[PDB]
Amino acid sequence: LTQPPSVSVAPGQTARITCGGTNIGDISVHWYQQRPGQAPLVVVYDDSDRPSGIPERFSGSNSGNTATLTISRVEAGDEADYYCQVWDDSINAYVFGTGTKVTVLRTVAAPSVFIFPPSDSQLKSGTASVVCLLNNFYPREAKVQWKVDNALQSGNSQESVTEQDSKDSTYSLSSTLTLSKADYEKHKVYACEVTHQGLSSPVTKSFNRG
Amino acid sequence: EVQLVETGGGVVQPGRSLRLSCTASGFTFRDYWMSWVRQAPGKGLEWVADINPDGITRYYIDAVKGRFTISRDNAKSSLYLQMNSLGAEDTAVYYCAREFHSGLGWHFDLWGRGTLVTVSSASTKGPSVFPLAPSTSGGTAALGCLVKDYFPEPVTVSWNSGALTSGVHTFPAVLQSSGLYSLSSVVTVPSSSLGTQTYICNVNHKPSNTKVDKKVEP
Ligand SMILES: C[N+](C)(C)CCCC[C@H](N)C(=O)O
Repeated sequence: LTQPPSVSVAPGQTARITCGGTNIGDISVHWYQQRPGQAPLVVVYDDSDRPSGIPERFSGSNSGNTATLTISRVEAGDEADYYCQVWDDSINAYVFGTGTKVTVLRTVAAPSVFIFPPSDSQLKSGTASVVCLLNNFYPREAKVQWKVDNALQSGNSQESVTEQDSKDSTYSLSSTLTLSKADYEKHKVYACEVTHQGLSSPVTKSFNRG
Repeated sequence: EVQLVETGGGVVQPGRSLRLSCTASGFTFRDYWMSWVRQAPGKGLEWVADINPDGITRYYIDAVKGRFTISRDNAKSSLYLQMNSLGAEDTAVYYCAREFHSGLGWHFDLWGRGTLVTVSSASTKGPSVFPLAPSTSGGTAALGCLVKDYFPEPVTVSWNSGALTSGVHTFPAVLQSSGLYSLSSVVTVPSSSLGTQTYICNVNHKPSNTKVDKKVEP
């Protein structure tokens, strides 16, 4: 069962999520919403019926080779993963679609950038993690470069990004530079340089050791 | 309260066995077909197996045939999944799910919260917790905790025992080349609060029974 990896929609507008299969219109299709860390929850079943408790703006259709989950009047809280599902009686197995992430569209928002030197307690353990935080931005795409005494770093940082916020539709992102304490104390200036659509030019956050 | 509760998840060495249990409450368990459904980290839902009310009929996906055995005890309102010869492809959150026979088909109308099964030779290890100290623009400051070098997933972080939730971002963990996990949790707060308000991150790593409270100050 083939679904688009991603669908984007503005608040109050209508999202349509497809579920493809050869003659899928001949069998019943059911739809689940899954929020991060949570179990899936059926939102449409038997092609177009709604479980009690589900808002009327969730509806479904199924015909030919395509089933469709429609979410009308989209809200920020509709950001989630959505899966279609059938029972395949030719192999006697439940089959899920590959899932669709719904992204809510909003205006561009520049990140608020913060840099964190390593703690003394970590340095005592012999390692230094330097953390750069990009807070509450949109869209998700951003570039973070690390510079140590103006020398560009590569291969020694990792990034993590939040799921889109269920209320304000922004993202946050961390980049963590990891050095040995021995290497860390050899340098003075630690800097995070951030590029994003909401910024006129790259923003740099830095500290001098001590 | 209508509920499914899965237990038995944890770390299992490759090639070894593990039995999952699912306890139902709030409904007539013997009236329902029951399934196990799994989800590998970051990937899609995959149905695994199911069993009818009197346990005469069981179905499995090809990938787990023979290796996995689904069973049930209606007296104990319980579902079980025996998993033998486990591989890395079996690493997943495993959900118990109830099957509903609708007018035109079959779907899942009740799920548990799931239990994580990590197939690895790696040892369980609690995290080290480090402050991300504040030191600020426009009236807002950021602070946080770095939760470093643990295995396996998951870790939970709260702030001020759950009293602080606004402006909290707890990032998805990253797997380091060392094979250990690390994550950070941050929060933005009024910068004027830094002198007076105490901020403590509460880190729980249940697999290692590690509980850490770290005060984060300027
Ligand atoms: C419940 N499960 C999804 C496993 C199968 C569905 C029932 C099969 C069908 N009623 C028949 O008698 O052929």
